[PDB]
Amino acid sequence: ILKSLSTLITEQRNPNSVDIDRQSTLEIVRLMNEEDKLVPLAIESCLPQISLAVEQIVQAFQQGGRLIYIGAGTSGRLGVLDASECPPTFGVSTEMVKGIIAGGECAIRHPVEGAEDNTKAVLNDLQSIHFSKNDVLVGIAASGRTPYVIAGLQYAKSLGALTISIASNPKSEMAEIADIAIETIVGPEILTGSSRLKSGTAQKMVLNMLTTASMILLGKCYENLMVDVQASNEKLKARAVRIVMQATDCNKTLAEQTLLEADQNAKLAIMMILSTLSKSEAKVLLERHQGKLRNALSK
Amino acid sequence: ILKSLSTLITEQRNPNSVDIDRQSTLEIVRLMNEEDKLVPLAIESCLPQISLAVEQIVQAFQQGGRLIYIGAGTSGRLGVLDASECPPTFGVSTEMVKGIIAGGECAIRHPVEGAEDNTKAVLNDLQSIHFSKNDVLVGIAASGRTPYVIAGLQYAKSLGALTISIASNPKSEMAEIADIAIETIVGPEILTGSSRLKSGTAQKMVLNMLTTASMILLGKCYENLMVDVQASNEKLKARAVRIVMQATDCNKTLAEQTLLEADQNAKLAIMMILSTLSKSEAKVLLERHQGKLRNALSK
Repeated sequence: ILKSLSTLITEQRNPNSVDIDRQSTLEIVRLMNEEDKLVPLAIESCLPQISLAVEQIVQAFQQGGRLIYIGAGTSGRLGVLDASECPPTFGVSTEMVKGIIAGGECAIRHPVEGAEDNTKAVLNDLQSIHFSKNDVLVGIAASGRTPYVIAGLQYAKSLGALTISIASNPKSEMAEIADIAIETIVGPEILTGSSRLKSGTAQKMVLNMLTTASMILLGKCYENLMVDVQASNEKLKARAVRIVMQATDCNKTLAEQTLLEADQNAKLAIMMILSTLSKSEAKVLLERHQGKLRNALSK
Repeated sequence: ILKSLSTLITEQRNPNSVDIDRQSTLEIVRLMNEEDKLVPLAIESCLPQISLAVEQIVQAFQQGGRLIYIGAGTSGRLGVLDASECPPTFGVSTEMVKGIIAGGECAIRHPVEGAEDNTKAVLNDLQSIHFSKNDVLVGIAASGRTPYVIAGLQYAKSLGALTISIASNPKSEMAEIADIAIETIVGPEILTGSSRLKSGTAQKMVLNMLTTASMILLGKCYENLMVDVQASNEKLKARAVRIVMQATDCNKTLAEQTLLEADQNAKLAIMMILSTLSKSEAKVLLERHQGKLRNALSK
């Protein structure tokens, strides 16, 4: 059934924490923090595989496929949490990046019995979203041995889809199945086996990179500006006008006056501000260039 | 109108990423990695305020109070994330830690028009759970000025509950309304305003400290072993045996039978074995020392 968690870094005891139940309020947090320092280092070793991951996702994005995340508990929850930010940040379809967690919606707030052992359930979760060859499955689990995720990668592989694993123990079985193996080696957790801590931080960090970088490549932003933001509150309604001014050194309320001379679409707005085109002509420029403001602005 | 935005760091541009969209794919994720490196260092400056908050929270817990997180968007989902792992890790009640997100549950997967700007609702939400003065309120917002969170903090103060603010801008209204202000200064985000990144990472590490430190101080572990684990899947089940053996040096066979007897309670099982008592007497001697496995046994 298991009995060889012994060989896994993720089940291993951290030396500098053996008397953590004895240490002080400040000793404990300092330690955790000292341990958190290791997380960005371990992402750093992983960057070239991460780069390649991104570039192949753009490719898929471009053939019309989707970025699909799978994971149990924390890993699952973090997949939904990256997928959730992509529309209001980048302006894309809510379907473009979907996070799937074992146990369905209830698993978001609380664990499900054996949800991570349910090899049949993943096959239904993936079938229900019409998972296809054009898609990319990113399988996520610190141990690299979660049956749910393992079976998920397999079906994906069997449909000829691009597969990526994100695990914390090297040479894992998820790593063997997948096409790109991302290996977050963070060392033993402060609490032995608590992958919610370091490993779930690494996982957030990669996911973030995966969506942020691909979206950049698709011209879903201009310079370092969030030109495709959905402004759905006061802060972003303001950042909107702020962003039009930042791109085009514009006086002032022309920034406002172009925003609703379309809709709050900073990208369109600055396009018809810089290129001095009509709203409809600014648009069709952008359409021919897949929304890449730098290309449509020419040169 | 509400800008104001020029002031805040969270809204500033990151000079190290002006031509990020005209950069190599290896170059983008490496930029990100570099910025991620800055995040644990930011947490390091919050170590005294963070330890301050832990102690205070250990007390409300000991007074039968609850830890309660609030936020909209990414901060909200992180709050749900942190709380969701406390029951399965530390064996406590689903009520001891609760994440509440603006927009409510419908916000768990996607944004909700202007939910972060709601003065009411935060009232409603904080009454459906009957938030009392014994309860602790943690307001999370990178900007430091989100309406929902401020309103939430005001209602908790003008009530006498302990209040904690986590934010990424110095001298934030939230930080002033609050007793303990934790201020995670993480600098400009590579994508201007995409606080789902460093600030989101910084907020995950703070919340992980608050809960993981607390539960250690309250006895939810022995040494660095995760006793109080709930065996949900085949992995944690095997790990339960691993805990009893690492703590007693007692061979696979006995540990199993003991756990089978102690209903998969590793803390009880560890107690029955080394103190050679029964489940009845181990269970009572343990509450005599408040489930602190190192007092009960020894002392």
